[PDB]
Amino acid sequence: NFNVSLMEKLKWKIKCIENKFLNYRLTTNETVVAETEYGKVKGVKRLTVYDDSYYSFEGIPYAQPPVGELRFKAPQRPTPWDGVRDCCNHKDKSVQVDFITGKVCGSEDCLYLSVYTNNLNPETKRPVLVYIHGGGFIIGENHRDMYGPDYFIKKDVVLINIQYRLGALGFLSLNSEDLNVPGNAGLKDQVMALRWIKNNCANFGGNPDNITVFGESAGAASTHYMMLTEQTRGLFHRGILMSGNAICPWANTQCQHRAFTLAKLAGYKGEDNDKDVLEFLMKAKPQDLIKLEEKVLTLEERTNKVMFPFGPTVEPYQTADCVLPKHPREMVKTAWGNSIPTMMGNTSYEGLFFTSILKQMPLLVKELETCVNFVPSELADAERTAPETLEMGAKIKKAHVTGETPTADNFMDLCSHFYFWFPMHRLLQLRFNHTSGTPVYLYRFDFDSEDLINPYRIMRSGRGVKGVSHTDELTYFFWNQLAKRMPKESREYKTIERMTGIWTQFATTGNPYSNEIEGMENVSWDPIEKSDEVYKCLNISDELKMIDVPEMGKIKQWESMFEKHRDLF
Repeated sequence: NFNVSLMEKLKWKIKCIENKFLNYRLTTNETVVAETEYGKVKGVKRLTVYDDSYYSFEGIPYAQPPVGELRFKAPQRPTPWDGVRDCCNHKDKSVQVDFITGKVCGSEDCLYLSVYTNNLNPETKRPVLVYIHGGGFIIGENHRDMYGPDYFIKKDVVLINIQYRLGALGFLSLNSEDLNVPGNAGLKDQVMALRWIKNNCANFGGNPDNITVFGESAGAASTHYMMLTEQTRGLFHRGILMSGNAICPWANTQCQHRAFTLAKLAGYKGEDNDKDVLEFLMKAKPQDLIKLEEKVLTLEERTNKVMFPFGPTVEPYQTADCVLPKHPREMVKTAWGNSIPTMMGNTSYEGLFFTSILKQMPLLVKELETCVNFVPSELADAERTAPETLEMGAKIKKAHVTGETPTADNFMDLCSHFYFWFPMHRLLQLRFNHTSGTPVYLYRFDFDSEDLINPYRIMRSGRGVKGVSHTDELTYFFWNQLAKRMPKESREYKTIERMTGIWTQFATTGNPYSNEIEGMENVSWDPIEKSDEVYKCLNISDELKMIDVPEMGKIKQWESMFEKHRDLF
């Protein structure tokens, strides 16, 4: 659906080539060996364009390769090895459609994590930051051409980037208990990765009693799931949810009937029987399955804003490794993670991400005539024609439609709320009713540049588009192959320092404020309180300023849809 131009596909190909050379220039001859529970790993010292250095261990397995009869199943612990495992190169990413070339890439053998640090033997054990990548549960990787640790390793932390199964391979779900495919395999991968980290971070200079998990978009929903599930109780100590959480409408789906659909797409002939469907899918070539996934959702499902066919789901029966036994809103009520310091935030124009989609499908803007398609599914009737549904839609329309007829920008603004701000609000309010009183801080990422970018901008055809879109903040956390060395006085460089600085500060203390961070001098960053009528956030632009969340007025209008159904809010 996001279709990259020929011109950009070519610029990408040359960038990939140029990056092979840069990566070579930045690899040193110093290798090093570290211990793990499962055996020795050999890493390599790497340099950055800022002339910093760090130790790099990639391709550390945290589970058995989920191949053969392990396909679709929960991850199994990895087998120990004698000798030295080479971790001087990255492994394959999870099978997925390449977000730029449109071809399938990756491998089923993808359950790896990577560990980075500027010092393997620090005087004191360091905060460990664990990044879970986004990508709608269908794309993404921990490759350094996408998520390089180059900025974070300026700081005295251990940074770990994990992979997890994506798409149908990670999120197939079948009702039949005998089959042992309850769903959420990809989240169970994350759980098993977190367990490896808890039990191994000390070997890399990390403090197992100060672990922070963070992620953006699907990675933020993942981080939230990791804070909700009983499987991980007490495993880590801070969470950061960047542009997403588990109660976002895109973050979960009841996809139990879609395995049959995928099989039928792939040529299955027979009855809709879980067992027969599974055995067909078990023998299919993985790339074939992943290639067809885009065709799974029905017209009605897409109209109703179901975004992905396979994703996190409520597991239909309980198993020892069950991650999601109930709907996430119900899980919030009991979540161990409600009681750890938490930071959440969004960009200042999230929905700008949809620019190119509106270009391809301009009729989409007509949905704002009544806005019924954006009424939360729990409240809307099946056909979205009921008088109450039109009334709800009218509330949304008044919040976002500027003039007599809706515009593209109106649609994109509405999207920021539907997909991000409203679920953030619902989460905060729900959590406030079930927490030990531990602090939540909000940020709003509001720094716009075209001088330094990341690959999502190419994926969304957002080159030269002004405004701070979904994903734009990643540029200031992670090196990627489109980046370049910025002057220390550049606003971009300062923003990298600020973002990695605040994240590291929060990781260390559970409080994101520090007067040691340039620009944070007249800043008093207080956490949100249950009694607060209006949220305050740290707005991050060229300056750091505490403000009332500008989106609050609209958020309350969305909330008003639930006036006669408060139990569902």
